[PDB]
Amino acid sequence: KECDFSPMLQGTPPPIYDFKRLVFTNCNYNLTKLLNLFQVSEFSCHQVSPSSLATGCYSSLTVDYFAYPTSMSSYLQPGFAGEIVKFNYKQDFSSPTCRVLATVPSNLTTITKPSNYVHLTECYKGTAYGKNYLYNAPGGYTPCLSLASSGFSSDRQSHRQQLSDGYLVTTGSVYAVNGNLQMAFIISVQYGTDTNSVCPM
Amino acid sequence: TTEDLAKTFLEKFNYEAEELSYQNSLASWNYNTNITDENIQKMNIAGAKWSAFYEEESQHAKTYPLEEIQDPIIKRQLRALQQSGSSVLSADKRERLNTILNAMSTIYSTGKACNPNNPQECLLLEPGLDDIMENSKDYNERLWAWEGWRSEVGKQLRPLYEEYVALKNEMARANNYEDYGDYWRGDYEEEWADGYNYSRNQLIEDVEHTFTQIKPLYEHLHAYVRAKLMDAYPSRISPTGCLPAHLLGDMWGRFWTNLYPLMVPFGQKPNIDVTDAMVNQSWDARRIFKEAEKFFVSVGLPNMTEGFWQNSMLTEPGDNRKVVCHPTAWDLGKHDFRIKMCTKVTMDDFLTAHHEMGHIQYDMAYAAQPFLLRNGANEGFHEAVGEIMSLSAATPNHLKNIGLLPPDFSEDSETDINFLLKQALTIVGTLPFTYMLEKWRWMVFKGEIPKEQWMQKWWEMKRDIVGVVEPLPHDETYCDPAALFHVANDYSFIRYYTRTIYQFQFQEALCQIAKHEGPLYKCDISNSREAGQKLHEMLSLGRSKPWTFALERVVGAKTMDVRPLLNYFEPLFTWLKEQNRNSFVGWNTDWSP
Ligand SMILES: *[C@@H]1O[C@H](CO)[C@@H](O)[C@H](O)[C@H]1NC(C)=O
Ligand SMILES: *[C@@H]1O[C@H](CO)[C@@H](O)[C@H](O)[C@H]1NC(C)=O
Repeated sequence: KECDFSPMLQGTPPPIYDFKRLVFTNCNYNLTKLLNLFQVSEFSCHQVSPSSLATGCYSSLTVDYFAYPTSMSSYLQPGFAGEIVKFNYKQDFSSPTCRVLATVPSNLTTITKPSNYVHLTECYKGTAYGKNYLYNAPGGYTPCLSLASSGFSSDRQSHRQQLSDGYLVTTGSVYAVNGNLQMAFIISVQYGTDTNSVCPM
Repeated sequence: TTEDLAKTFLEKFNYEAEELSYQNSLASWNYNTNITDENIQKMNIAGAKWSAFYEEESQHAKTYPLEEIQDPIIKRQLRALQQSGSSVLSADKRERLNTILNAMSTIYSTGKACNPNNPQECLLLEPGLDDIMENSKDYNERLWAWEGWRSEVGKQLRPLYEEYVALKNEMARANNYEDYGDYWRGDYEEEWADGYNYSRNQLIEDVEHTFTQIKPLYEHLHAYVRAKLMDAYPSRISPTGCLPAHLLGDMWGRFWTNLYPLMVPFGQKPNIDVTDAMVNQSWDARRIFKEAEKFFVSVGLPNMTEGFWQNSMLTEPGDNRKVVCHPTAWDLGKHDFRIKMCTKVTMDDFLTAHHEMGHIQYDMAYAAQPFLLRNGANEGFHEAVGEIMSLSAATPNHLKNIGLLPPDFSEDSETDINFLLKQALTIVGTLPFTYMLEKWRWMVFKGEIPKEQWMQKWWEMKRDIVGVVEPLPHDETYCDPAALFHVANDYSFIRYYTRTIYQFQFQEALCQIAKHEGPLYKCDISNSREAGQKLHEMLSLGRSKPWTFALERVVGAKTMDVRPLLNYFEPLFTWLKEQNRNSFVGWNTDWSP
């Protein structure tokens, strides 16, 4: 059974803070064809090699895909503590991982280009004593997902939700898409327990 | 308990102010980046709403009296709101004061002085008169440029300045203040602390006590400057008298930096300049800021944010866009930090990058504080923090490490004196002037100097304190102080004094932590994370603790101290004493003008 890669090929790709996670188990994967479906720009793997990513069978294959420009790749680098890591996505390095950048050619009309790129700059709990910043857990989601779900229209737009003892604020920055759409994948392979059935085609 | 009714009010106000000040800051940034006709109108529209909201909230904040709130943070936030200024007079007095201020500002900004010999030489202060007063060696040209500015603009400002003093004194006395000088000195007041209190009357004592210790070094510097200015204007300066006011290097003699070419100590050793080395290595305007960020990271401070690189304007736009060339660091609001600069490949811009990025690093530190407490400890801290970075960045060791100097470079002991003397012409050459000016204003606001002794007391003080004599007699129809930008634009001037005292108080304190051996002027705090943690601990406080406490967090003392400033200029003091053996140190007040 070929692994279903249709969801990333259909519809508008999600933003980084609302990344789409798909878990593949017990299927045959051909990541080379998917890479050929895009214009690959960057490929950096930690605790694993790209040759050892195409080959080798894994218990589980988790793909966290989102829309991401190439210019902000350096901000996703491990160790750098910035807005992306603090409030959008912290890559989990407990297991071997791969960060893959790509570029969708204009001929691929099955994917709709969003108006802009959106990432969270602030997500904090506000009392009267100041600000208490909430930081993302490694691999988890942001606490401001429900509030940010409404979306952002302009640059640095803020959403506020009242709490029992203060409020919760989230902020979004907006930059428009110019050129062929670029999108990023975080691929994590699990060796732990359940059958190395995620095998190459 | 009314403290909990204050907490909810502060919670609402914090969010409303955060959402309303950001739009005003963004409008100002848009206007300053693209100067058009729509942008200025939007800037004014956005600035009116913020002012109206702030006035409404300040009026509402008086509902909670301060004598029953026990939380120091809540009381500190409430005091800033309840402090009311010009919104206490009548409507007629308020609009009269606004009109007087606008008229003074537009008279200063649109004033012309014309050559007494050439009737077609009416020059503005900014492009032409400044050029004459900073790039000339002719006694008569400088004299006419000085007198024309003092007589064409400073003569029609006195009637306005006389009503301004009364109108501001009325406003100050309508707010439980002795005078407008007490209102201005109130920026250094700290109350309700255990031992970290500071009275408004203590600022005068501290300023005078520091000036008393500063005086000898300034006397030696003034003696050297006078002895070297004789050779440029023969038979014009007395060997024992003051210095004429029109030969000091600018319109007002605020800085003596423009006199350096006339008094270079050692003319055979050229000062360190790395513009050619930066050109040879193909340094664009982005690598300068990358290296500044690297230097800031090397001491344990955070990186620059993602939006800093996307939204800042580090280069002049080429598509006919009109911009303001002044370099500034902008705290736009919701964790948005920007820098506006027209970067050129030069050493001066290399230092300006560090100076303006120190401000941004300061703004990153207190971003997790309430809206009202998101400032420096006082008005002198925010500029003193940005100067130690520039002090560390220009050291020969740093320039060798970054790669702008050959690895075999050997530090001469004669270029050190040149650097120190050029440093002690903007720093030590402005401390008297600044102080003198403020003193005059304070007395003028206190009523000690009657309206019929303003010019007499002004020139008597400038002869006694600064050591500078007038070129021509000036009766009581001019307003000489009003000819300076800050006096005509109603700006406090003491922040330039304390700034120069904190600046060397921090640098020394961070240089003992960094384990530096040798003179203080050669100290570099790079590659020292321990010295960065100590600075960040004070930076993160913001305006949430009394500035005495914040100062003690770094330097270990609560009071302003001038000993580090004298320790910085010790080799130059020794050299000046050595060179002044065959001359007279000191001046004579009422002698040859
Ligand atoms: C700053 O960014 C650089 C990338 O140029 C990175 O190597 C470094 O670890 C970062 N430091 C901090 C404190 O974020
Ligand atoms: C000023 O320039 C910006 C971009 O450089 C542009 O978006 C804006 O429209 C310009 N101002 C006006 C009034 O058109």
